[PDB]
Amino acid sequence: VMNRLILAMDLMNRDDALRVTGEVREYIDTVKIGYPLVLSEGMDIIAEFRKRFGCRIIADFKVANIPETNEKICRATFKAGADAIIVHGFPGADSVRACLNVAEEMGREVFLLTEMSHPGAEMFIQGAADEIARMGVDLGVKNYVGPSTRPERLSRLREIIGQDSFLISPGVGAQGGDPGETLRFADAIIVGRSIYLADNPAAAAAGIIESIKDL
Amino acid sequence: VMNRLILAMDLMNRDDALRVTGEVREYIDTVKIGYPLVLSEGMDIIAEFRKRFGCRIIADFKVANIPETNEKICRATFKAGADAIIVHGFPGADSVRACLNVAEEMGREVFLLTEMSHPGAEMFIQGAADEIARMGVDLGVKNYVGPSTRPERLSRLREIIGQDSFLISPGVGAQGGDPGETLRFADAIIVGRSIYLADNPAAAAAGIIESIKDL
Repeated sequence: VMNRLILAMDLMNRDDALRVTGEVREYIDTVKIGYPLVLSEGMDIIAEFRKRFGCRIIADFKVANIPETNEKICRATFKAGADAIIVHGFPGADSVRACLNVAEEMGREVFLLTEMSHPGAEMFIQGAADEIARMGVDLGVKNYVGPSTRPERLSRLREIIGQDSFLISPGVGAQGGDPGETLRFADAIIVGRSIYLADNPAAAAAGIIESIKDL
Repeated sequence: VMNRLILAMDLMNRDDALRVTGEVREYIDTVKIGYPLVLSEGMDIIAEFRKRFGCRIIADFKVANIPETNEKICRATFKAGADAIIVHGFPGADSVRACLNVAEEMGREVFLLTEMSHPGAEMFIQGAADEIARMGVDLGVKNYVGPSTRPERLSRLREIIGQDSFLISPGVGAQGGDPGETLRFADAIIVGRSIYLADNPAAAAAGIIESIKDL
């Protein structure tokens, strides 16, 4: 992705989301849109963004339902124009395969979320994350999401998926993660509040990229 | 809930969803709406259903994000008129507490999903489900979701949460679960495809209710 930086656009009203994305567009080319924005303004916001900014859109829906429902959610998400969707691995392989089947039918991609970045991820997810990552490899998943807040876990994830897999990582900035350290293992970093709540989002994005370039 | 039966309305077309829900309204009073319908027709469908059918609406979003994001999703969901939202427990206690805080602020309810009903739930979720249920009790959760497809697990879940907690259960019909057996432990059963893909949804709902009444 451009500058290895993905904007997590979690503002909830269209005017603010459009203003901030437009202000930082010169520094990125991939925007992650999730339920805060889609449930507030509608799924049409995906195609509007894609067209307006000519960026790739990753739908952060972190799908975690039964196979049949996950299928329907993936189909609606790609029909809406998303280039990829993030899917939880903890519900198991059949739930993940349902998403991979729809992505294969629609020419899109699935990102598998393995371990989450917040504190509560240590309770149940962390203990299963290595096995969720290995399930991903066994299913042929090539795109993964791991935590910037725990670089030792991000390193172990990278170890399991290999160097050819693509790995993006949230938790940089607000949650405590560091851009440079995270980029030792991930291919791109996801950044939301550090940029979109900043007084000058473009300056915040530029400052992050400056540290990245130095790597 | 009326007749201990909740309709899972996962059709993706507004006209079909309104037709089927209207046909079975005399047998239920609680409709569960999830992302298949909301992402296809918009969040306004929740208020439309609530008004048109005068039914309670449970949002099956099975939220599984970090705390801050789960807060935003819950806020948007209750602003849309939902009476309750289903939240995954696997991401940990802070993620669940964020949802409980918004429900407290808005006068609504959270249902905690403990073990899922599909085959893949056996890989990672089942091993953590008893603890996820005990975490719910510790957080003061009073509404839970457990699997019709594994009544021995539903019994263990009921054992942990006590008789005062409200327990609803999906996987009846299409997934293989039985109404009567599931109602030995759950307070209400969720039914989707067995009713909404039936040639006569009202007759399908009626036949289920006749088996329930006889318990």
